[PDB]
Amino acid sequence: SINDSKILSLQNKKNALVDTSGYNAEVRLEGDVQVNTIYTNDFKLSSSGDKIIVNLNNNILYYENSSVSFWIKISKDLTNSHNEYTIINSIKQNSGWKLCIRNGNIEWILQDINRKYKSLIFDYSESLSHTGYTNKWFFVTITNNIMGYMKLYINGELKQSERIEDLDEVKLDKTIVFGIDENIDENQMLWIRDFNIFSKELSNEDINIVYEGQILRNVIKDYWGNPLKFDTEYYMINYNYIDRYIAPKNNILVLVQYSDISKLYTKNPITIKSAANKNPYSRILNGDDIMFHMLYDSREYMIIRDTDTIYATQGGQCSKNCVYALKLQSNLGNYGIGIFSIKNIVSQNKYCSQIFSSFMKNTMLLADIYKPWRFSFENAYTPVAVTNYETKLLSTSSFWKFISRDPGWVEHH
Repeated sequence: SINDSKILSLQNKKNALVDTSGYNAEVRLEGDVQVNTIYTNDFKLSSSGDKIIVNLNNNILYYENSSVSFWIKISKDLTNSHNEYTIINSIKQNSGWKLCIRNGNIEWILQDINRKYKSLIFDYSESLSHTGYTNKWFFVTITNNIMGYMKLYINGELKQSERIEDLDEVKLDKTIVFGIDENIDENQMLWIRDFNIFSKELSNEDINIVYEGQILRNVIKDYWGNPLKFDTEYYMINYNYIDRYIAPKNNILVLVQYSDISKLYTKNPITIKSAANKNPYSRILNGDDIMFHMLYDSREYMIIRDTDTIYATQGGQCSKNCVYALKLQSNLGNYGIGIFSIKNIVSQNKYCSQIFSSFMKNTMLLADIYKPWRFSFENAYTPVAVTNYETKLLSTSSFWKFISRDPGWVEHH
């Protein structure tokens, strides 16, 4: 087993954050550590100055090879900063390792007894780009072999390698301190989940097993990689149009550019309702049947597929390549024409999903420029349900994301 080599595994059991490896590390929480808030084995490090202090059974340290794995999610606030922040500290008497954030990079440092160090560095920010990892969960794995290399993997893919043969002795520290410096800036925060240390250098194959197990392939994700939830506000976007929001216009839905180009939190968020009597606020899972609701001008509506296609000459007679616009309906209920299934994009761990309808004909939701009003030449960016979608299953136009208001991404506070 991969887990046979775990010498530390921080997990939430019976409500507390403990070591479950079998080695019984001391695990002490200080200040405002929120644990188990997004994912079971998560914890939050903020400018509260909260800390987690781990003390290993020293005998574990009786040095050739190791791996450290965990997921991390770093606020926009912290990411945008040019400064360096130590996040996990295991250096004492000059030597050990640490994990830092610096200028939108994550950095792993290994330091010898002369204070000489080597590092692995990855630019997760990419200038706060929407295609980068700012405030998104990503999976980190660092492997070390003291006679060779240390290697940095992100989401199961090797990114960087560093020779460490020039280092002299490293004296490992039985203490590991998680946390950043206290600060008045309340929006500086990050989260870690599933923190593990292994006494071997994990192979690429084993790293990918850990990654796929911990990503929770069952669970649809929001834009940040949190679990998607029922009854929760999201700015629903098509992959191709992150700067557009959903609006009703002349009895259909269209995608309109938000006035401030720089903002993720736009207008008209939707909520997702279970068609299958699932628990309130519960996680949305691959294959779930759902409805979309929208509060608009002080009235609650559900989204439904149009009965007839966008092309008037087709009437009710379309058989192939049928394209249906969407509209709002104020009558709320489990109407089949407004029930959709949400699925994960097969073999893609992207924080996106596809949405299908099985009402009368099999359709898939996508966005593109159409003439969506039956009796009009006018163009619009339009979310539509289309038939015969086999050749579109890999098109980014078929991918949807759901942006929640998340404390790691603050806009006009």
